Formats: sequence, structure tokens, C-alpha cells
Amino acid sequence: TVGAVALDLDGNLAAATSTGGMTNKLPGRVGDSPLVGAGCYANNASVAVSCTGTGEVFIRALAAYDIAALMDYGGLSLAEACERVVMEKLPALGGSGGLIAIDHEGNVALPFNTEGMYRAWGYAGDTPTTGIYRE
Amino acid sequence: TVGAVALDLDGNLAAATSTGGMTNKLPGRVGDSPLVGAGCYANNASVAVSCTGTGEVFIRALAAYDIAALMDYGGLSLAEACERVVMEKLPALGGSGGLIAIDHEGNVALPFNTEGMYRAWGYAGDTPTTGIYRE
Amino acid sequence: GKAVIAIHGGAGAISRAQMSLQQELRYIEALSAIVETGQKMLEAGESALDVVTEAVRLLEECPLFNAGIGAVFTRDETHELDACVMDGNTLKAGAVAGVSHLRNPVLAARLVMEQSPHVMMIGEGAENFAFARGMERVSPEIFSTSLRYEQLLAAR
Amino acid sequence: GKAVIAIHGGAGAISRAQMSLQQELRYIEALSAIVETGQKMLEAGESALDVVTEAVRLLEECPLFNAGIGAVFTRDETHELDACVMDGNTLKAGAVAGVSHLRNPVLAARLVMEQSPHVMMIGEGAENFAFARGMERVSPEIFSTSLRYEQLLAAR
Ligand SMILES: [Cl-]
Ligand SMILES: [Cl-]
Ligand SMILES: [Cl-]
Ligand SMILES: [Cl-]
Ligand SMILES: [Cl-]
Ligand SMILES: [Cl-]
Ligand SMILES: [Cl-]
Ligand SMILES: [Cl-]
Ligand SMILES: [Cl-]
Ligand code: NA
Ligand code: NA
Repeated sequence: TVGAVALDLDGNLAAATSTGGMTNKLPGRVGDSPLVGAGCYANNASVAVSCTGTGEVFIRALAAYDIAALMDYGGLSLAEACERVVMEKLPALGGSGGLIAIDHEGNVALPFNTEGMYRAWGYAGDTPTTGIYRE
Repeated sequence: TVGAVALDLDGNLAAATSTGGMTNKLPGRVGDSPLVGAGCYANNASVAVSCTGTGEVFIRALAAYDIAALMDYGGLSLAEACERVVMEKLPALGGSGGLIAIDHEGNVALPFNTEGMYRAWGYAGDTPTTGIYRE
Repeated sequence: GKAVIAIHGGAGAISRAQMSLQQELRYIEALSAIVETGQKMLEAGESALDVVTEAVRLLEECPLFNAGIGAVFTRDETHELDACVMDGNTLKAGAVAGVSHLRNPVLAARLVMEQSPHVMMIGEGAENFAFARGMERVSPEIFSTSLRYEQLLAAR
Repeated sequence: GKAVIAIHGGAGAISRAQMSLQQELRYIEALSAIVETGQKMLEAGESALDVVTEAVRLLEECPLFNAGIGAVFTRDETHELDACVMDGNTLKAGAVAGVSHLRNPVLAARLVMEQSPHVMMIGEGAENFAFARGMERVSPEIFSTSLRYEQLLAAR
């Protein structure tokens, strides 16, 4: 699975996710990636999110939308919402993975509960940061 | 589209939704009905929900899960959450339809913004109620 | 206790001006029969999961409602059926989309939840999975009704 | 407020002990190139929607990442691809699932959002929808790599 999130100069947010799924999946299986609110979500009022991991749990937990709702309704910061979803809620359901997220103010988070997550981020006009393993 | 939600004697919630789609539908189109958090959602900690309406909007607004999130994070009552989603948010996006919902306290709601919704409900041991039109 | 069921047979396809009382009564009777079955199951201590599954199976079987038997037709004069079921106790869910050879999509959805490592299955893969688990293959025309076919001809 | 982009190429068991720095650098270089492309687009005033679409297209094209070229294999040694795009400004979204004959699922997803009233299309219907609108049909072996095939063979 791969993905991207962004905040543009007009203040608009967007998210995209794409995948081949999981190795040896049953033909016809659909994971979180193509499901709005599960593997991909964007709303100018809150956040843009793209997920990766054990798809089934991200669907059951509506991971991407949950970040948005925790911020919007719960008043949590992007960091707090990410901590709750990725480090607490997903593991409790037996889910492994992570996500990338940008909120409407330009805060960025790349939480994951796995050994690694291929990732990168950068502000326009600045040098980007890359990563594979745990911070 | 059809659906059911229930709270049992053990305090468990469940939801189900099923549909044939739309007359003259473009083959391969998927509405909210089979999508967790859009047309069907259940969680013992909040609510069970089954939806019916303009599929696209129920997906974009994650209607079923939004009821749950508004209650869980926003502190809204079931009634308040249903009003918010069905009478305000869905129409704002050009959606029409309704849903049925039962919360973990046993409150039941059957909101709809259309001229009608085929529906029925009943508490265990009581006489059931049916409805087609508004009022 | 607090046990309770609600069901629906769809919103938006209802117009008082275009309906008769006998038609309305048929819908009332259909809804009443299904909700009463669900209530009885709840009263007997059956699970919410089994209750919503049976209620939706009955709504599928009922030709009055656009699910299972009585499904609307697509542009190609076919039926493409979708369903989902979710258990609030385990947070497990099962769903199928785009199936045409399974009589009861809600039962297929439950099969995905209970007998696969997945939440959602689509199309022929979903069908093959169900068949392998012993669910019967049906002819795609079993869902067809003249009422819905005439609606397709009109829509065209 | 500053424009910004983040990308990912998947989360999982990535073992440093089994890797060399030069092996790691191939992923680092790939990620940097794509993020830099996105940054430049943002700096130039391109829309968030166009930036995420292009970044994901590039991630699809890369064989290092499991999307598009380099997709994992199903149990039957086939490729079935899924993608979604969502515009936070309009709350519109487009998605495809279970496609095998479209080179860039994210572009097909974007096509659903922009050239149809729908959000989600699956399988053959999604493919036909795209083909009717100028998107080219490909054979799924274009996505196959020995690396992912060995992983399937090993998973067996
Ligand atoms: Cl709101
Ligand atoms: Cl109406
Ligand atoms: Cl009469
Ligand atoms: Cl049969
Ligand atoms: Cl008939
Ligand atoms: Cl891991
Ligand atoms: Cl070196
Ligand atoms: Cl091509
Ligand atoms: Cl290769
Ligand atoms: Na039916
Ligand atoms: Na790729």
C-alpha cells in the first residue's frame, strides 16, 4: 500500500491511497485502501489521512475518519488523535500498521505501530525528511 | 435497500444492511450499503446503525459511523446525533434518505429526510410500531 | 430489560399521491411480520447478530423490498447485490458487494465475517468463497420480478 | 500557512538487521524523489488533489512499493488493485477496487470522482467505465515482479 496527503497554498486538503493488497489474499478481498473513512479520508475542517497495514482492522475501526472525528468532535490535536488510533485502538483490535496525516493548519504526523513504515514529508520550499524505521 | 438493528438481552448491539442497488445502475457501482461505517455499523459502546438513501453522500459523510462518533466524542444523545446527520449534514451535501439506530442504552431512532421510509420497531415484550410516511 | 429491534425497507421511493391504501396495507403487514419475528427472537434470548441476520434475510426474501428477491435491475438487465453485517460485541464485520449468484447476500456477508480472515469480498471471488463454504449457487434470474423490470423499462 | 506533503510506501516488518545501508538508500532515494516532486508542485501553486494524485501515481509506478507496478499477488497468482482519492474541499471522493487491467488505479479513482456521480466502482464495471473514457487497457502481468512472486511462493 502507498499513499499521499497534502495541504496546498489555498488551504485545501486531499488524500490518496493505492495498493495491491496483502500477499496470498483470497481473490475478491477488499481492504481499507479504497474505502472512504477507512484507508483514505480528507476534510478541510480537520485532516487528510492515508493508511497502511492490516486492512481489516482499519475498516472495522474506521481509522482515517476516526482521526478526523477525534479532532473535530473530541478537540484532540493531530498528535493526540494519531496516538490514540494507531498506538492504542488499532493494537487493541489486533491491527498492525500506520498512517500519514496533515491537519488544516499544516501539522503533520506519521504514526505507525510496526517495525517500519516507508515514509517522507516536507514543507513547500524546504528540504524533506525521509524515514523507514522507528524514530 | 433494507436493514435491521437490534439490542439483545445480553446487551449486545448488531446491524445489517442489504440492497439491490438502483434501477438502471451503472454496473460495478457500489453505494453505502456494504461499506462499514457508511451504510452499516455496530459497536456495543455506542450504537448500531443501518442506512438507506443516496449512497454517495452516505459514503462521503460516513453516516453510520458519524452517528457513533458524535455520541462517543461529541457527547450528543442518539436523537441529537440523528438530527445532526440526517436533517443537517446529509442534505447539506445533497443527500436524501434516512437510517435506523439503537444505542447501548436502548434508545431507538428512525430518522429520515424523505417523504417516506418503510420502517418498524418494537421493544421486547411490547407491541411493535410500523410506519411509511412522516409524523 | 432494554432489548429492542428496528427494521427498514428503504427510504425515498415512497409517494403518497402515487400509492393506494391496499398497497400501503401490504407494506405494513410485511413490516409487521418481520419485526414480530425479530421481537420474538429477542424475547427468547437469541443474539442481536442472529436477529438482524434473520430480519434482513426475511426482507431479502420479501419481493416488496429492493434486496434479494425483488432487487432492482442494473443498466444491463442484471442484478448486482450488496450487504453488510456488523457485530457490536467483537467489532467484527462481513460484507459482500456485486454478487449475483447468492440468494441471500446478508448470509454471504455473515459467512465472510465468520469463515474468512476478511471483512469485505466482492464479485466472483466473493461467490467462489461462498460456494467453497457450501453456500448454494442460484441462477441470477431468481431475483427478477416484473414490477422491477417494468421500472427498468420506464427508467430507460 | 505553509503548504506541505507527506507520503508513505507501506508499514510492516522492515528489518534493519537483514538490510544494508545501500539497500535502505534505494528506498530513501525513491521516497525523496517523489516527495520532492510533490513539494515543487505545491510551491508552484498546484492543488492538493493534483499533488496527492501524482505522488500516488509515482508510488504506483515504482516497483519497490506494493501498488501498481510491484503489487503483491493473490492466492491465485493474480493481481487485484484498489485505490481511493478524496478532495477535502468538496468532500468528493473516487475509488476503485478489484481492478486488474488499469495501470494506475489512483488515476482510475480520480476519474470516478470527476467524470461520474459515483464514489466507488469495482471490477469489470470500473474497468469498462474507465476504458469508455480513454483510459488504456493493460494486461496484469505488467505489475508482476520476481520479488513479490518469491514472497507468494514463500508464503505458501
Ligand atoms: Cl458535525
Ligand atoms: Cl422523498
Ligand atoms: Cl381500500
Ligand atoms: Cl435457492
Ligand atoms: Cl414477478
Ligand atoms: Cl511489524
Ligand atoms: Cl555504504
Ligand atoms: Cl496504460
Ligand atoms: Cl522482476
Ligand atoms: Na426482497
Ligand atoms: Na509500485
